[PDB]
This record gives sequence, C-alpha cells and structure tokens, in this order.
Amino acid sequence: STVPRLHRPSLQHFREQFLVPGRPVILKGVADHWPCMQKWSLEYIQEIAGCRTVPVEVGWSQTLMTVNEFISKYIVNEPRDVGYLAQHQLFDQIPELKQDISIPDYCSLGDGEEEEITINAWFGPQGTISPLHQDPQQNFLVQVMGRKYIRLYSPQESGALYPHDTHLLHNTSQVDVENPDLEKFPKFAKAPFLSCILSPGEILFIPVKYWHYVRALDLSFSVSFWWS
Ligand SMILES: O=C(O)CNC(=O)C(=O)O
Ligand SMILES: [Co+2]
Repeated sequence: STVPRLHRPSLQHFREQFLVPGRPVILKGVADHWPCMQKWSLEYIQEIAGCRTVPVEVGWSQTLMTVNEFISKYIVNEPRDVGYLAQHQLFDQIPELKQDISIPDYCSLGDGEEEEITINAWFGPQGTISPLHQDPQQNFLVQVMGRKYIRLYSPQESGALYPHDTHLLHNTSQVDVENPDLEKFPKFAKAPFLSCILSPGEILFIPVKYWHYVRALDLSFSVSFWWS
C-alpha cells in the first residue's frame, strides 16, 4: 500500500505516530525549498565537484573515477552499463555542496549527536537498483533530482525475505524484489509491503532496520541522513 504523505507534521506527531512505532512516512513541505532543489543540475555538479574522486558501483564491480568521468561515462548519452555513485559522503568531501542541504529538524528527536549523522549522496542514471536490505539507523532519504520507486518491508517480515547467511551480508535479502524466484523463495510472495514513488522535494522516513529496495526511474540524486 502507499506510504502516507504528511505536510510539515509537528515534531511530537512525527515522534508518536512514526518514529516510536517505526512506521514509514513521506514528509512534504520540509526539504522542498532547500537550495539543492533549484541549484543542482549536471552542470552545477560538474562545476563544483567535477574534479573530485568518487567511488562508483558498476553493474558487478567497484571502481574510482572523477565526478566528471562518472557523468561522461555513466550519465550522458548512451552509457555501456549502469553505474552508480552510491553511498558516498560527498558533503564531507565537498563542504561547499553541504551548504545546499541541512539536517532535518526531526533528527533532534533522536538520542544521537548531530555531528555523528552520516550524510550520503546517491547519484546515478535511470535504472540504478539498490537490492533489498536494512540499515542499522533511522534514515531520512531526501529526493533532489528525478524519481525513485521504493518498496518497504517491515522488520517483522524478515522470515519471508531470505537474508544472506553470512554476518557480512545478513542485512541483505537474497531476493530480487521485482522478479523474485518464487520456486526458491516461496515465502516472499505473501509478505506485505509499502511502496511509493519518491519525487523531488520529498523526504522518505525509513525507520531503523526497515527493509528497503530502491530503483531510480529517471536521472536521480538523493541525499540520505542516517541518524539515531
Ligand atoms: O537510494 C538508493 O538507491 C538506496 N538508498 C539507501 O539504501 C539508503 O538511503 O539507505
Ligand atoms: Co539503505
């Protein structure tokens, strides 16, 4: 079913109805006028960040190249393969860019310290896929450019998601959400979920340990805030 959308909810309403019970929600009217929303474009990103080295996930492999090279090879025209500048602390690397975002006020409801919040960039073409997995902190995923299809499964449903059987990968599902092998993973079919298309200016709250799967529908840039 669709993730609820709420316009600028109070801190206490967000706390009581979403944060404490661990329920996803999309926050509207919160990040929609951050400077990134109007400023970020391929040209702006090239100008500010083009010469800097970033990690890129290809396919599968992991490599390093400049932001300019990433755009040239994996974003524009007709890329050979899907590449994704995923899960990278770009704003620590480039303080000028950090000026264009801010910490959501709702993070103050956490028990953690503000300067321990991990801020990651997720920048890539249409068609990037982050397979179903769970993270160990709360997340506000802020959509800046393009749209993402997102599927969410509660931690209560872990038994239907067939986690990998190693410590390193136990927070990742073995299932391909959008084309599941139901002969091998029959329990997956029945597991309930939420989904949404997250659009520019919207923030998705992904509760701590909620399983999430993410596919970019367009050229996309998201910023995640991992907080406690
Ligand atoms: O945006 C993506 O492709 C995936 N994002 C996450 O898993 C996250 O923000 O924790
Ligand atoms: Co994640």
